[PDB]
Amino acid sequence: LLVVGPKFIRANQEYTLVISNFNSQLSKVDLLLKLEGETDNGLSVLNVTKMVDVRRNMNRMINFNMPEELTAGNYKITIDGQRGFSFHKEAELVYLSKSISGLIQVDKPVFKPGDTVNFRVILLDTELKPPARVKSVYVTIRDPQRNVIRKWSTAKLYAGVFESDLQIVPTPMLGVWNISVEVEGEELVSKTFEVKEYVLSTFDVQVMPSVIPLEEHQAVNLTIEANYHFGKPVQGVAKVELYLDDDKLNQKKELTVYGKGQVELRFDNFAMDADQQDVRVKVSFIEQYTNRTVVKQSQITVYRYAYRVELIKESPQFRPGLPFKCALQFTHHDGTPAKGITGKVEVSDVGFETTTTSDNDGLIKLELQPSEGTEQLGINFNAVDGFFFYEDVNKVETVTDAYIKLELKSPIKRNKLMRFMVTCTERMTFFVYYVMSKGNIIDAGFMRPNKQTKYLLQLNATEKMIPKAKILIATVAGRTVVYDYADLDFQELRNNFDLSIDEQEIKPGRQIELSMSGRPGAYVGLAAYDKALLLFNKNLFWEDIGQVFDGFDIFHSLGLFARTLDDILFDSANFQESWLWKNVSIGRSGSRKLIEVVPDTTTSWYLTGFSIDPVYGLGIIKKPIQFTTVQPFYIVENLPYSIKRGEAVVLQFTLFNNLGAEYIADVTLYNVANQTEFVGRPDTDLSYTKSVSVPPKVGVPISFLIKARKLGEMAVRVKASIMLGHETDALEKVIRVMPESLAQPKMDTSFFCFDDYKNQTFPFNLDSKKIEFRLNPNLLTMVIKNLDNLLAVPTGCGEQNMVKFVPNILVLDYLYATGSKEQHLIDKATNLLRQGYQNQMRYRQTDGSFGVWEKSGSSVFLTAFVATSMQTASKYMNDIDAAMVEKALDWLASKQHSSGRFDETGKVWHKDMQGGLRNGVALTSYVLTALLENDIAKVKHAVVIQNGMNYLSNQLAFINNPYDLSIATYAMMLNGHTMKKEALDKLIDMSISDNNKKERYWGTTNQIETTAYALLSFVMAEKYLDGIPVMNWLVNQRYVTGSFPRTQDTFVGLKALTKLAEKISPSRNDYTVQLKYKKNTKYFNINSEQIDVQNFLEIPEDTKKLEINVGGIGFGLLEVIYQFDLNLVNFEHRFKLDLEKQNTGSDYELRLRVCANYIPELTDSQSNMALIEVTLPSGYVVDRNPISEQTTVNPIQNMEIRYGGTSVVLYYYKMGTERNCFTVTAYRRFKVALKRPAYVVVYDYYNTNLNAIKVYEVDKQNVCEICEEEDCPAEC
Ligand SMILES: *[C@@H]1O[C@H](CO)[C@@H](O[C@@H]2O[C@H](CO)[C@@H](O)[C@H](O)[C@H]2NC(C)=O)[C@H](O)[C@H]1NC(C)=O
Ligand SMILES: *[C@@H]1O[C@H](CO)[C@@H](O)[C@H](O)[C@H]1NC(C)=O
Ligand SMILES: *[C@@H]1O[C@H](CO)[C@@H](O)[C@H](O)[C@H]1NC(C)=O
Ligand SMILES: *[C@@H]1O[C@H](CO)[C@@H](O)[C@H](O)[C@H]1NC(C)=O
Ligand SMILES: *[C@@H]1O[C@H](CO)[C@@H](O)[C@H](O)[C@H]1NC(C)=O
Ligand SMILES: *[C@@H]1O[C@H](CO)[C@@H](O)[C@H](O)[C@H]1NC(C)=O
Ligand SMILES: *[C@@H]1O[C@H](CO)[C@@H](O)[C@H](O)[C@H]1NC(C)=O
Repeated sequence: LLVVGPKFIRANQEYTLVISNFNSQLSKVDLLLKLEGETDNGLSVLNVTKMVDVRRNMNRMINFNMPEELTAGNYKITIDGQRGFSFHKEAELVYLSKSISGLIQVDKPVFKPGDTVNFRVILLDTELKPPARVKSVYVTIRDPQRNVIRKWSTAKLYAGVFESDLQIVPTPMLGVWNISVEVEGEELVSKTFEVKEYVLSTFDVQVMPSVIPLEEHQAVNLTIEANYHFGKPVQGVAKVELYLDDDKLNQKKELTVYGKGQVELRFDNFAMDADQQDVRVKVSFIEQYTNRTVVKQSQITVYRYAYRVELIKESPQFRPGLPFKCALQFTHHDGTPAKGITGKVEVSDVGFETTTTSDNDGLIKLELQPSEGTEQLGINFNAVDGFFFYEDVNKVETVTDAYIKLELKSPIKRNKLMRFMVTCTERMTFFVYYVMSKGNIIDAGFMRPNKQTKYLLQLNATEKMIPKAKILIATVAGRTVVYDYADLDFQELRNNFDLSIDEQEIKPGRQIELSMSGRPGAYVGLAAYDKALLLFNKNLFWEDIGQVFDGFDIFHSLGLFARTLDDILFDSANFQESWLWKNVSIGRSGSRKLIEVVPDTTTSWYLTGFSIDPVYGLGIIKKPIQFTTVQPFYIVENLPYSIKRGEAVVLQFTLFNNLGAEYIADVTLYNVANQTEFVGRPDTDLSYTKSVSVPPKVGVPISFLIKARKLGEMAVRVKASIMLGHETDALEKVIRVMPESLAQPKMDTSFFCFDDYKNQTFPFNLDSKKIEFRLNPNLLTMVIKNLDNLLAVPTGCGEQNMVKFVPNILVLDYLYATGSKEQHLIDKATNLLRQGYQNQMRYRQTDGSFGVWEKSGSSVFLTAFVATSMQTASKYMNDIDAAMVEKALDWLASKQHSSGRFDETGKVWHKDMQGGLRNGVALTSYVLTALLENDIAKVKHAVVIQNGMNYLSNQLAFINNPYDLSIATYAMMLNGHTMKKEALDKLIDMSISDNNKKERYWGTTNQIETTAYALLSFVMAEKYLDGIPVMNWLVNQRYVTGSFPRTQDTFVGLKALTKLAEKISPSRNDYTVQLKYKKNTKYFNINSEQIDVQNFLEIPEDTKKLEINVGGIGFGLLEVIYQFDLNLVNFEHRFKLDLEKQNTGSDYELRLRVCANYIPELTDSQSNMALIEVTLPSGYVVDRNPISEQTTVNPIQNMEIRYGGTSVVLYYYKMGTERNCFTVTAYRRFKVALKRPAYVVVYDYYNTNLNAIKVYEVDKQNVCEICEEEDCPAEC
């Protein structure tokens, strides 16, 4: 017996099991079949038991109809033999839930921080068409901590394809991410992608023979190449050591390498023993200024002959008895075919001997004929010049050595006859055939040849075979089963997509014509990967879709299982990038030719492309189109990130020439907008050109000596060209020109609100500096035109990093409230809200809470804030992990005391908020505030709230601190408490009033916050008019961006301001602003209250008084922004900072010892979350981990190396009197002369006034110590 059926079952699938009786002992065979099944629960699902007789020399096809109600578990078919026949074999069956399978394509395997992950999702049914059932999917992407960063709740498919993207933020969560698609609630497919940060001063060296060495050369030529992980070439010295005879030193050369270098190593006498001898070469690369060394060793092979030979076998093994063709490929050492090598090829095992010469294509073709008994084939080649080559060819792993071959003798048209040619070793009594389509046996048959070896098998192509089917033939020779498969693909009914390149060569930077043809109106999905990108990461989506295009067990591959008798056996006969993420339609007729620009870069490409027609299904190209591009010539910069005014700077560059010859290069550094003064040249010079000879495959330096003129951003503009201008390259890089001192701009603000036509005159005493006047028709115009960066301070902590999140909610809040017709803004804010969400997930802890730090530092304050913060944002973005919020609110709820009180579990970094020294009134009121602002949260946690509101009620007459009370009041105001009015009046009673200014604030330490909470409660209690003097103060405390100086104040402040201005600003703006100063009078007009992005500058020169006349109806802010360039000088206020530059014994290394401690006062003996910034003198750069000597009194909770290693930021928890110290290690990596001094700063985060700055000087170098001979002044 031969029992064969599918190995898979489906809900409503037929199961046709085909039994063949060739056993001739009996005249019939009686069989019992049981197909049992059991769910994962343990419930019995299947007990379909059938009995049948299979007569001699025929087939019986059995159908098992499957119950619609199948669920995954444990299934198997059992063919046990009844009556007089001893037979019992069984085979386990798998459940396939879906009639569809899916594919996730991603443009890269790994991503650098600021990248955009691109993905396609492809759904295909069992016919390789787009599923007519499924219209959309459910795609979510999770970060390395499983957080739901994005989500497509209803991702509509087009031609079974969903295309989308995801931006990885500036400072993201590193590791493995997880795209996962879901259909009808069941996960269909899942792909991972990685995110790694490629920083550090770590570099790689490679050594290779520039030309494959011959014995005849008596010399080794080398290419030495050292690049940083960044992609930039390394400058340094290469120490070369060559070893000809074992570990005995033969030679030592040294060369300065600028990324790429050539070295020649000559020998005295080198006679080899064989025709190939290895040579060990050690290279030691010493990084230019640090002296950091990387050693690379390699075995460089030397050869006797100028050619090598390989054997091009038609197949890896020969079938004994059948002609085995092959050839010898003669390859020149690196390159051509060896056209004309004479020799004799000898295969003794067939008795074949030929003396010939390699042809034009460099080949000698062997068409051997091994007989029935041939073990190995000894292909031996001996040449007239003595060259020797022998490689053995072995026979196919003969499980039988008696085969059956099936050959489809004509094209497979639908309905038309299918003709096949069966060839078999034995004279056949019988053969079986089976036909699979859509995972089940469609047709079978017991064919009986008349003791023949050949049979012309003729079958009708039925409709159940459309469009992809597969036929399988089997028979018995001896007591072993032999078989063969054949593909039955109706080409006339399938997607015949093809993609091609032009008949021209591919030049990097130039454009190429892509010619593709296929089904009209079909979807096409192009992608091009860097072949080097498919390195350690893929070694790849293409194989999966290649595998999905069609279909060593040739049954389990055909989707079947096979059983036979106990004595019968089975046979077995066997810089970088990402570009061209396009998707096009075949359209018009039968081909669409898209035209594209090849990236200007030295890289090996890999170009794929699939196609999906709604009718015709999937199409694919065979091998991905593959080429490489070598950019002829390019320049590479090596520039400091920041320089100061009046320092002399060497801008280094490196030219690479990849052309055949050595050509002179011109490099021209341009003076863009008076930015750049070339040292020793007339100031009116617009450019400066130098010219250098550049050898092939060698890096050559070229530098310019400059000093910066204007502050801000210096554009470093360079054009280059070799070979008379035939090959050009240019770069547009930027060095940032910093002031000498830590500059901080002040901004005085006035606001007007006129409902009825009103004239008024606002004076502005301006009392070195530069001034700018701004009129802004909305609180948020300055804010939104700054969103992505609102604060002058770093924000690398859980609380601070919310500036990327919260301000966006509030800007979205307002725009929807007022019903803004400026969708243009809403878009920016909504986009930034999402990226803000992702950024913040980095501060999620394991227990569901949020912490001040990435790894540690869990916090109650923060958890309340972040949790409820997100709950609000939910109405503006789909992507929020709804349960993740709930689980964060639940962590919070449990942390409450029995009184209803909340304490901060973990260190104190925001004192007024996290201080328990005042009944924890602050934190309690805050947490209650957070819960109350969300309708879901208010109901779900109502019991926790009720306990808190009572704790406040019992505390109300006891609260005597303005901060605490302001929130307690806000809580009650939101709550709708009975004692709300009381609370607010007790707050009002604490207010500082200045009637000679129309200002009202709430005092001591955290004024901006307290006052904001206060105003919120006002607007709540409809005290709008009384809120106007409150606002007047707040608006005047704003930072230049439109926000407030710090994090929290911004958050509560902007909230307060928008809230009042919602209820006080007139429905229509129609007014004129007259600006009188010095001599001039400027005029501004506002007539559309609508528009937000609406800028009104004017730069007053250093004048005296300033007089503004507002006339009409509307809202407005009159801002006057003083910006300061001051002298850099030491200052201390309630912090004591000290600097000491320890000795290193190297000019090219700075180590600075820094010491900072808080100066206490009265009850205040400890600071808030304190940061230290370290600025380096121009040219210096900090390494990977530049900090050492760290004190354990107060430990650095977080480090931030920003600004291309110019600045190190150091987050502490707090500072006491106990000295907190460390030591920075920087390296002078750029030539900068006349260096102006740097500084270190310590500050309290949430208290502006408490800070300390200390200046320090490094050896300020001179112009002569730095200039190249051409640019040098006479004094050298
Ligand atoms: C290429 O794929 C994109 C999906 O990114 C398809 O663009 C969508 O087209 C439909 C109409 O067919 C629109 O309703 C969507 O708004 C489009 N989405 C986007 C993001 O623009 C497009 O169908 C595909 N094919 C071609 C030829 O452009
Ligand atoms: C299944 O049903 C058949 C016939 O109805 C019976 O003979 C057999 O015992 C049953 N098997 C199981 C495992 O329940
Ligand atoms: C190796 O390079 C050196 C220097 O460029 C040259 O003298 C020699 O001809 C080269 N050898 C070969 C085999 O190209
Ligand atoms: C298949 O083709 C036609 C269907 O109309 C039929 O007449 C013929 O008998 C069939 N059989 C074979 C063996 O081709
Ligand atoms: C170039 O820069 C400075 C800007 O402070 C200015 O004083 C100087 O006159 C400028 N020169 C020209 C030609 O604009
Ligand atoms: C406002 O000022 C203008 C011009 O100075 C003056 O004519 C007028 O009295 C004022 N107008 C109103 C409507 O108050
Ligand atoms: C590196 O070696 C050079 C050799 O001149 C020396 O000047 C310098 O002091 C060394 N730097 C360090 C960091 O050891």
